[PDB]
Amino acid sequence: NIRPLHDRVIVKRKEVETKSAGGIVLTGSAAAKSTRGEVLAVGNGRILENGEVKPLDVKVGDIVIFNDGYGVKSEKIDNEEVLIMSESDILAIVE
Amino acid sequence: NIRPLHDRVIVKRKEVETKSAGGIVLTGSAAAKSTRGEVLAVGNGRILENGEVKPLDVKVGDIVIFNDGYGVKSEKIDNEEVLIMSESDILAIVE
Amino acid sequence: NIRPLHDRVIVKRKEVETKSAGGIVLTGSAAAKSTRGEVLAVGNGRILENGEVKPLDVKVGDIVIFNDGYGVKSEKIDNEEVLIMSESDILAIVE
Amino acid sequence: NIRPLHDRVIVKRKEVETKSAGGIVLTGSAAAKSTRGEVLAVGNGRILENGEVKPLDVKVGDIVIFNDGYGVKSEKIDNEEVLIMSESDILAIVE
Amino acid sequence: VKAPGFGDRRKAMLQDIATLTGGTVISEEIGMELEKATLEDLGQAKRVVINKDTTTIIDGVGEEAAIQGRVAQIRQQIEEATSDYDREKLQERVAKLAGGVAVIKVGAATEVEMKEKKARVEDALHATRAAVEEGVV
Repeated sequence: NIRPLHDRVIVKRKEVETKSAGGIVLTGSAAAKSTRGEVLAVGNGRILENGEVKPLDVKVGDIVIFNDGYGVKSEKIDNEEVLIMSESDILAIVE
Repeated sequence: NIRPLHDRVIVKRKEVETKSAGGIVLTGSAAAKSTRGEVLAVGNGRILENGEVKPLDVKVGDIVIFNDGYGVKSEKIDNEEVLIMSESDILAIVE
Repeated sequence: NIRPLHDRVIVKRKEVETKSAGGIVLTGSAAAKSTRGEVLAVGNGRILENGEVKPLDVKVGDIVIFNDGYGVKSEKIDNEEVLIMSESDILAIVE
Repeated sequence: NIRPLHDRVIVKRKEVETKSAGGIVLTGSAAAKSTRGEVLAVGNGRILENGEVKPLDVKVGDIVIFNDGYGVKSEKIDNEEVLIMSESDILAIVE
Repeated sequence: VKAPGFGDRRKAMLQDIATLTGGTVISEEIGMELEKATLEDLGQAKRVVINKDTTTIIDGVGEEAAIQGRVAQIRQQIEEATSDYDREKLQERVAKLAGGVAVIKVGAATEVEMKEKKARVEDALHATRAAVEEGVV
C-alpha cells in the first residue's frame, strides 16, 4: 500500500463520459478530463503552527471534486494512474 | 446533494437580464454575465490558526454579489451549471 | 437594502467638478474622476486570527478619500452605480 | 480638517531649493524633488494582531524624510497638494 | 455541405433556401444563437442528394406565396440592374426558385468544329429568346 504525508490525498480520476445528455458520442477536445475522482489514501493531517495535528474532513471511499493545477501531480503506481495532491485543492464532496 | 469544504460556497448564477431601463433589448457583449447568485451549499467554516472553526456569515437561500475571478470555478452538477468558489470572494448580501 | 461582509464599505463617489478655481470649464481627460465618496453601508468588521471581530473606524455618514485599485469594484444597485471596496483602501476621513 | 486612518501620515512636501552650495541656480531635471516634508495629521495607530493599537512614534510638527514609492499618494486639499502615505515610508526625523 | 456564394450572394442563397424549405437562417446580426435553435427554425424537405460536386434539394416544403413574393422581389431587383453579370446571376436565382436550369452539351469530333457549332447554338438560343420576346416577321 501507499500512504501520503500530512494533508495529501490519493485519488483516482473517473473515466470521461463519451455520451452527454443523450446518445451523441463526444470525441475530441470537447470531452475534457473529468474533475471527479475516488479517494484511496488519506494522510494523518495538516500540522498546525503550535504543533498538534488535525484530521482531514474527507474520508476514504467518498467521491470528491478537485481542481487540476500545478499542485496536482500524476504518479504511476502498480500499473495504474493515480493523483497525488493536497487536501486544500479539494472543492466539494458528492453525496 | 453536494456539500463544500471549509469556506467554500456553491451558488447558482442569475439569468442575464435582456431589458434594461425600458423595452430596449440588449444582445451581444453589452449584456455581461450577472454578478448575482443564490446560495445553495455552505461549508462548515474556515479553520483558524489555533484549530477551532467558525461558521460562515452567509446562509443558504440568500442572494449575494460575488467577484468572478481565477478562484471562481464552474462545475456541471445535476445537468446544471454551478459555481464552487471561496467565501472571500463574496462582496455583499442583498436584503 | 444591501449590507457588506467583513471589512467592505459601500460608497457613492461624488460628481466630478467642472469649475476649478474659478469659472474655467474643465472638459476631457484633464478632469479626473473624483476620489471622494459618501459611505452608505459598513460591514461588521475584520476577523482577527484568534477569532473575535473588531468594528470599523469609519461610520456611515462621513466623507472619505479612497485610493482606486484592482480591489475596488463598481456595481449597479437601485439603478445607481456604487463602489464595493475594502476598508484598507480608505485613506482619510474629511471632517 | 482631515484625519488619517491606522498608520497613515499627512505631510506637506517642502519646496525644492534653487541654489545648491552657492549662488548657482539649478533648473531642469538636476533639481530632484524634495524628500523632506512637514507632518500635518497623524492617525490613531497601527492595529496589532491581538487587537490593541499602538500610537505612532512621529508627532505632528516634526520634519521627516520619506522615500517616494507606489504607496505614496498625492491629494489636493484646501487648494494645496498634500501627500497621504503610510508610516512605514518614513525613514528618519530631523532634529 | 458548404453554403454557396461569397459575400452578400451567400446571404441571398441561404435566404432563398430558407424560403423554399420553410426554415429560418440562424445568424448573429439578426439576433439568434445556434444554441437557441429549435425544430421550428429547421427547414423540411422530401429528398436531398449530395455527391462529390453537387447538392440538390427535391420537393421543398414551402407555401407558394413565399416563393411568389421572393421572386417578385428578385424581379424588382432585376429591373434596376446595370451589369449583365448581375442580371444573369439574378435570372439564375429566379430559375432556381421558380423554374429550372437546362444545359445543352454540344458534340463534335474536333475543337474547331466544337467551337463553331457552339457559336451557332448560342446564336440560335439568342434568336429564339428574341423571337419569343417580340415576335417574328
